[PDB]
Amino acid sequence: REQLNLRESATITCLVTGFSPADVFVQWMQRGQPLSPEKYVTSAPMPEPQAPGRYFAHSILTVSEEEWNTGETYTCVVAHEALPNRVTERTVDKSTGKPTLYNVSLVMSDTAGTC
Amino acid sequence: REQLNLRESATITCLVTGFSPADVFVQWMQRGQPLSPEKYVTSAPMPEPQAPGRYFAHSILTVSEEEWNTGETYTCVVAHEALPNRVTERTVDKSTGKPTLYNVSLVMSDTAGTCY
Amino acid sequence: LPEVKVEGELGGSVTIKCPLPEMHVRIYLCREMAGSGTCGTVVSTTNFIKAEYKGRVTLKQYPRKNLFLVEVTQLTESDSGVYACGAGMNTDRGKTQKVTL
Amino acid sequence: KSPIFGPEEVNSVEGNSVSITCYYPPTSVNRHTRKYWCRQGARGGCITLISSEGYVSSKYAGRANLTNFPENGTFVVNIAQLSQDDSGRYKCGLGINSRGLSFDVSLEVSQGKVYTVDLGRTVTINCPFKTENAQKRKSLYKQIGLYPVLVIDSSGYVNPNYTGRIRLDFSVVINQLRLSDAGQYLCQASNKKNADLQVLKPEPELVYEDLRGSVTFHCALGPEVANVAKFLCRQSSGENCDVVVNTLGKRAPAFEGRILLNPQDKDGSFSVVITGLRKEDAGRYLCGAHSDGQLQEGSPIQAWQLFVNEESTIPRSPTVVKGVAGGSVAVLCPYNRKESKSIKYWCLWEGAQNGRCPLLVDSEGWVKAQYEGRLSLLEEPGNGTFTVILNQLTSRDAGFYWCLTNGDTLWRTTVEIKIIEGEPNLKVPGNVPCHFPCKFSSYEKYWCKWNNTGCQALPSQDEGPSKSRLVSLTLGWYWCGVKQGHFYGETAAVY
Amino acid sequence: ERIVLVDNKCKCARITSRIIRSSEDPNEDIVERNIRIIVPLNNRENISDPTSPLRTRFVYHLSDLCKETCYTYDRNKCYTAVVPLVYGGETKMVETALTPDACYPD
Ligand SMILES: *[C@@H]1O[C@H](CO)[C@@H](O[C@@H]2O[C@H](CO)[C@@H](O)[C@H](O)[C@H]2NC(C)=O)[C@H](O)[C@H]1NC(C)=O
Ligand SMILES: *[C@@H]1O[C@H](CO)[C@@H](O)[C@H](O)[C@H]1NC(C)=O
Repeated sequence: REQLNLRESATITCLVTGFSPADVFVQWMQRGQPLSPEKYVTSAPMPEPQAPGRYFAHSILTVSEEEWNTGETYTCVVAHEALPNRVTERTVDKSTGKPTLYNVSLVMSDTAGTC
Repeated sequence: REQLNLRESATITCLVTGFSPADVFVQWMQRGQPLSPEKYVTSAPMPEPQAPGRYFAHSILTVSEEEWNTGETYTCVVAHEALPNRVTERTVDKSTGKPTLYNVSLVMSDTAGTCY
Repeated sequence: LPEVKVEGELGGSVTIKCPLPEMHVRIYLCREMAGSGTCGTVVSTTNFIKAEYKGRVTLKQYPRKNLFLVEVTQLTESDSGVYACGAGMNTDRGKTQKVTL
Repeated sequence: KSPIFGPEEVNSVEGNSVSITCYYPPTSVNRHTRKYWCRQGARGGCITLISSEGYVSSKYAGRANLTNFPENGTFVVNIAQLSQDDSGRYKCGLGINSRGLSFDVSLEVSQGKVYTVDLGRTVTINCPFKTENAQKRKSLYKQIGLYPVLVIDSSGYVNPNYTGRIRLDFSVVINQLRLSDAGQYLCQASNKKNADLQVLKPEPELVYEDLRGSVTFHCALGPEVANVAKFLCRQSSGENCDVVVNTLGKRAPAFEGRILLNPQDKDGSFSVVITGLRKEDAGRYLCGAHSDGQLQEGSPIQAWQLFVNEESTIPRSPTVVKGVAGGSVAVLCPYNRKESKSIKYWCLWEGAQNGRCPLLVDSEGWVKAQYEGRLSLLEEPGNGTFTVILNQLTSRDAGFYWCLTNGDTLWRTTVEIKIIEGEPNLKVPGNVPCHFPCKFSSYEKYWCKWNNTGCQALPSQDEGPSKSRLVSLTLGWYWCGVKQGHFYGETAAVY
Repeated sequence: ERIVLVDNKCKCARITSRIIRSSEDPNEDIVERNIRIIVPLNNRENISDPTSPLRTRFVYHLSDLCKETCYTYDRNKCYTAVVPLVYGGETKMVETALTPDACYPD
């Protein structure tokens, strides 16, 4: 929130924790198709503090605050030789990532209904 | 509810059981005045299978299905030479069931969890 | 869920087309009930026809390309509701062929 | 509820490692989700103490391990350096902690001449003797109220409590001990020396089985008691062994046909087989020979804690396939698709207790006396099941039939054949009549030349409904039956 | 004693019914209905489309469940999407696993 107040640029981080072997490959995809590698800069696997044989990487993507404020979905895709289909992805954007308000609308109907 | 969902019609049933002389006579009154015998059909008395001198009879009165949702009444009057003062009236409404109370309970917590 | 927009005069008649899944268990036309917000059947696969719409509508079945047609003989300018066709026992949520007049 | 099953209650002494195995339904999700061992904190949900994904807590650091056996379908958590603090309520499960899918384990750690034996078992106690006097006046002594209140008469007469099971010499031998018999007896010979006696109820051997499946109990009791009649309880809340099956002959009403009991081996180890397990089969099954049959104290017993998974991979099998006398049936018996058949044994039931099944047919083709001819097994529907048929509707055939296989997962699926006399759907006996109703004729009425090895179709009247079917062999046992194609309809017996 | 009327994992909607016997007589046993609903609150509108907008309005019609857009991932069902993974020049469409626990090949 402090970085978002400055209205300069926001940094979104993708943390990959727990893996083993030491190779992992993270890609970033702004709302749809791939971001070009100048933008983000993932680090290198470095042994996790307190879990003997697992590791962790970290990839940081820097975007314009408007771009983050409009509401774009940014996705982190990890390729590892240990995942199900070697790849997985987690997306986050403006309102999913630590939103200030939850706005729901349960509308249950036919509460009776011959079941 | 099954047939109500059909949204086509509603069937109400007077069911009269235990009358021994078996000359009983049902009749439907809706909106304080008797309904024409075209709507309601009354079966002939038949012996009570579970006893002896007691009989039974139906009378099913059919009605517009949304009338039943309208919120009417449809009384039924079994008149038969054995009831205390010769007539017995019964009434059914959409809310004739004993009151149902809800208990909605909205857990907006992020800890306290569910149970498989 | 499409809603045919038909207009006709006091004597003008309107025909309604709805799909026929060949199930034949129940295929029906339903006027929108504005007094409560749900849906009330007017014609179905068993003779029930509304008292206000007494003998003014009829249904036709065609297997050539599965037509269910509602033909209205008369029209008393009474604002026709959302004649939403549907299938199955459940009238309210069986809706498909949405028609408004 | 949760299909996870584990020890409802572990216990141990401090400083001793414990092993807690939790069973989960083997599926890809269950095999690859997170396995967690958490502690239900007094107010607050689980604090995850160890996980399959390499996590271990502040504690359980170097003390614990959590191994996942997907093939067995289990995961075992080992806790070493147990202490009085490590006692309470834990949960073992899958996925997220605040989520349900789990089992509750109540762990209790107890503070750390002794003779410990099971209830109803041989034990003997030693009492040092002074040799200066040849034989001082001694008897047996008991620890009840600070002074051995008469437990064995010095003349040798047995106490009413310890009646007919004690012998004295300094060695005293007693067998068939009940739970209350054991105690830290102080015996003298007056040279007083201490002793200890402990009785422990045998821990149940957890068995996790599936719904609509089969289970086997191996009552390997000691040979000694071997010859005494044996039984199989089902322990209720209050101590009352709803006896299910008995060697003597007692049978439980709601377990007919199904249960089969193997004869006792050389020693005293017989197996009890239960089939078509349902949700009401979950409970403690207690063995125990003690002639009467009712689980009464002072008897060697063996315990099992069956848990029936309600999320089973075994598909539905029609429990009854009743048919017209003189007609035929069709019994589709499911088997494990993974492992194909070896011998498709097909059986009967002698009783609800003995119930020795009589392999009517086998993959080789050997058939029994009365079903010689009138019975067959025909593999297809190949995809992991088959179809055993039985034409010529005799009444006596009413009962329960088991679809045995000698593969691995031995579900012994059971099917009830309720025969009812009525109109036969196909025509009579040849020489060649045959007839099946037009409503039943939507398929393809066929003929087969019956061979105990393999049914082979041969020409007959192959037309439309003709009086309806018929058989012609213009120029043995033969079959004239309807076929669905993939599956099969009823039969017809001609000569 | 609960009779599980429905258990819809597409919407986390479980309906069970029970005849609770408060008093020790007849005609005073309350027949119940235990609707339990779990709201995702962070799931997208299109469960199989990660980039779709967040879902805010949750509609549950107890007739369509007693007898299609889902709200929650089923844990037994393998949900996957397709993502472009450009590495080198070679862009390749790859099958990403939205739910990784349930998507291991057998
Ligand atoms: C989002 O929703 C639509 C339905 O509302 C579905 O899209 C199709 O489903 C397949 C399933 O693999 C997708 O792979 C296809 O790409 C979709 N068809 C199209 C348009 O390609 C699915 O739920 C989601 N599909 C999207 C939006 O990718
Ligand atoms: C919150 O939900 C309400 C009700 O559906 C809606 O009217 C409103 O626009 C929503 N607001 C936001 C910010 O999503």
